[PDB]
Amino acid sequence: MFNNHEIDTILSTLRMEADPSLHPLFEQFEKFYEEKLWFQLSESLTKFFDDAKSTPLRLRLYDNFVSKFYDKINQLSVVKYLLASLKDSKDFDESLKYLDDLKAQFQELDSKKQRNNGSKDHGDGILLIDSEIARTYLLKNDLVKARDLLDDLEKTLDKKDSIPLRITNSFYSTNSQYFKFKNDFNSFYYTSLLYLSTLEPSTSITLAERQQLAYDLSISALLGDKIYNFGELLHHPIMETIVNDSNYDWLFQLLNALTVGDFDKFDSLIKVQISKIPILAQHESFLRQKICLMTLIETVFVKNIRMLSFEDISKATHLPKDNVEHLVMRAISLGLLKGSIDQVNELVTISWVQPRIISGDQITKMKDRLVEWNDQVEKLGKKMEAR
Amino acid sequence: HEKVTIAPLVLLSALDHYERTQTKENKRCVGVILGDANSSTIRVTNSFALPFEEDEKNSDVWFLDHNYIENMNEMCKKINAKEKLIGWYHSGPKLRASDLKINELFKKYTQNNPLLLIVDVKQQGVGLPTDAYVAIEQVKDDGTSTEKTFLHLPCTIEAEEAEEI
Amino acid sequence: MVLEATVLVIDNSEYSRNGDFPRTRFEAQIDSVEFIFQAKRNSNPENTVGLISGAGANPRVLSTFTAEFGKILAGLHDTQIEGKLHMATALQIAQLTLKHRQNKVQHQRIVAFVCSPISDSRDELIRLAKTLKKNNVAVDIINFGEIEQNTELLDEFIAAVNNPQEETSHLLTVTPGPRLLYENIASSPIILEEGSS
Repeated sequence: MFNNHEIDTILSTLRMEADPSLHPLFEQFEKFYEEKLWFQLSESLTKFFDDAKSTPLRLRLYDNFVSKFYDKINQLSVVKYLLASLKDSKDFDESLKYLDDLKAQFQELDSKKQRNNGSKDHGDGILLIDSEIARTYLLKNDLVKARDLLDDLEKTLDKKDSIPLRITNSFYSTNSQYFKFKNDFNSFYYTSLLYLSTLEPSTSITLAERQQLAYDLSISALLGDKIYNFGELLHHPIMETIVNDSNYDWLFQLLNALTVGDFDKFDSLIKVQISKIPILAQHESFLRQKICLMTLIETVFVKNIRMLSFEDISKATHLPKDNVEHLVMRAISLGLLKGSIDQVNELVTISWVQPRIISGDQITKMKDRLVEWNDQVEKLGKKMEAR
Repeated sequence: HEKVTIAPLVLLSALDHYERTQTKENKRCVGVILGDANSSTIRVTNSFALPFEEDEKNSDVWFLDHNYIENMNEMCKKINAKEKLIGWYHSGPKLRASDLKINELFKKYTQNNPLLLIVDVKQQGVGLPTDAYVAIEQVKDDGTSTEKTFLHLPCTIEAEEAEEI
Repeated sequence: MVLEATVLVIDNSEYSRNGDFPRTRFEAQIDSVEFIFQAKRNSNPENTVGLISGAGANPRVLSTFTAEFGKILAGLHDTQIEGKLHMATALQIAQLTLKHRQNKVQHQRIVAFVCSPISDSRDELIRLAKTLKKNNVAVDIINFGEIEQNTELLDEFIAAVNNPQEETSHLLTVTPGPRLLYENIASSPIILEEGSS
C-alpha cells in the first residue's frame, strides 16, 4: 500500500528537502510495486522493520543509488539486506555480481573509512564476501572443494575482528551441512553448541530458527558424545516452544529412557527412518553403557570406595564382560576415567578426572566436610602458638 | 613465566593520596605502572597516579584522562627514557566490572601485555591480598560465551639496593 | 564571560554517520567543532575541552583536556558506528568531570551535541540537574534532528536550572535544512555577545 511512501517521506523530509537517493521517476515507484503493507525494499530506519517477502529481484534498483545515496543513510548500508534478502533466492549469477564483482577498494578506502561487517548499520561488504562464498557453494560443491572455502574463511576470522558473534552463525551453518554430509556427527554436535550461544543477539531472534535448530540438536546429541548424554537437553528447552512430534518427540522419551535403560523404551526412540544409518547401531550401545556408568560412578563414590567390580557394570548394560572391558576404553579415551581395569582380580580401578557438573545435592555434605574436618586442623594447631 | 614484581613505593605513593582526598569505602584510585620489559617477565618499579572518580550506585560511571595524564610520563621521559608504560593498576575493593568491558583503551597506550593490579586502601591482610590480572580470551565451560576475562598470577614486593636497607 | 572549561559531549550514533545535512554531516563536523574550539581559544587564554562520547553502547571517552586541537583529532577520526545516546549514564560521568578542573578560577560550561533521541525520563534528570547550581557551572544544549521526530526531554532539565544569563541556564536549539553546517552557529546565541569576527 502507501506505507512505503508515507513513512519514508517523513524521515527523508526532516533530513533532505528533496530525496537525494530516490530519483523523481523512482519516487512514485516506491508505493507502486506490491499491494502489501511492507514491500521488498526500504531505506534508513524504515528498512529495519522491512525484510524479504518472496523473490526480491528489485534490489538492482536499490543498488542503482550510489552518488547521492549517502545523503540519507550512510553509503555502507547498501549491503545490509542486499545479500540477506537473497538468501532464499539461490542464484549463482546474482551472487557473483555482489561477491566477485564487488571486489575491494571501491570508493571506501579513499574518502571514507571501513568498518567491514556490512549486514548491520553501515559497513563495507568485503568481509561479507568471504562469509557468503561458503553458503552459495554449500549445495554446489562436495566435501573436496568445501575445505578450500574454509581456509580463506577461518584464517580471515583470526585476521580481523567483529563485535557481533553472528559471523560465527554463518560459519556454523556452513559446517552444519558440511558435517551433515559426513558420517561422524561428533564434530556436528560441538558446532551446534556455540551456535546456540550466539542466538541471543540480533539477526533473526525469531522462533523460525529454533524449529530447524531443534532438528539439529536432536540428531547431534543422539550420535554425538561430549558431556553426559541427555544433560544438555534440559539446559535450553527451546524445543518445547516448537512442534512436539516429527522427530522432535524422540528427545521426550530419550530423557527418561537413559535414566531407566530399558529396551522397551528404545523401540519408541528409534524408528525405521533413523535405523537406515549404520552409525546408529554403534552409538545405540554407547549411550546406554555410558549413562549406566555415570550412575555407577556416582554410586561407587561415597567416602573411601574408588573401585568397582564386574558385577554391577555388566548387569546394567546387559553385555558380556569380555566386550565391556574394551567398550569402556572407547569412552576412556574421551577423558572420563584414567583408571586401569584388571582381569584376574575382577576389580575395576578408577582414576576419576571427570568434572561431573550439575551439583547441589552434594554441596550440603560436600562443603561442610571442607570446614568441620578442616576445623580439626585448626583445633590441633592452637598448641603450636608457643612460638 | 610471567611474574609481577611490585615496588613498595607504589603502595606508599597511593597511601598518601588515600589520606589527602579521603579516598576509601568503595572508591577506586586508578594508576599506571612503569618499566622496561620485552619478555614475559614484568618488572614494576615506578608508578603514577590517575585522578579517577566513580559512582557507588552506578558501576558504568568512569572518567579517565588520556593524554592529559601522560604529561607526567613526558616529564619522566626526560628523567628516565628507558622505561615506558607496561600496564596499569587499579584499586577495585569490590572488583568493579568496568575493567572487563574495555581492554582496548588501556592497551592502546601500553604496548606490553595487558596487566591489572590491585591496590586496596586497606591491604591489612596477613596473606597476599595484592593480585594481578591478565586480560585475554579464555574458553569458559559455564555455557554462556567465551570473552575477555581476568587471569590471576602471583606477585610480590620488589627489593633493590636503594630500598632494601 | 570569563575563563571557562568547555565539556564537549558528541553523539556517535548512526544519525551522525549519514549525509542528512544536504552538504556533509560528519565531514564538516570536524571543522565546525574545531572552529568552536578556536573561537573560545581566542576569547580566553586557558582552553581545555574534554571530549566524552555518551553513545555507542554505553558512554565512552575519546580525547581529554588539552590546549590544542591536535589531540582532539584522535577522537574525530575514530567514531563508533553503532549504539545510541545514553543521557543518564553519560551525565553522571560529566558530573564527576566537573570536579577534575585545575583551578577554581576556571569555570565550566557543559556542551552536548545530541544527534539521536533518548528514552530517558525527564524526572531522572531533574535530581541530576541540581549538581549544576551546586558547583556553579554552566550548561549548553545543542540538539538537531531529535526535535523533529521527538519532543524535547531536556526542556524540563533547564527549568530546574533556570537562572539569569549571568550564571547558567543557556538553552540552544538548532534546526537543520537548506543551510550551511557552520552557519548553524549564527542562529545560536553563542555567536552573539562577541566583538571579534
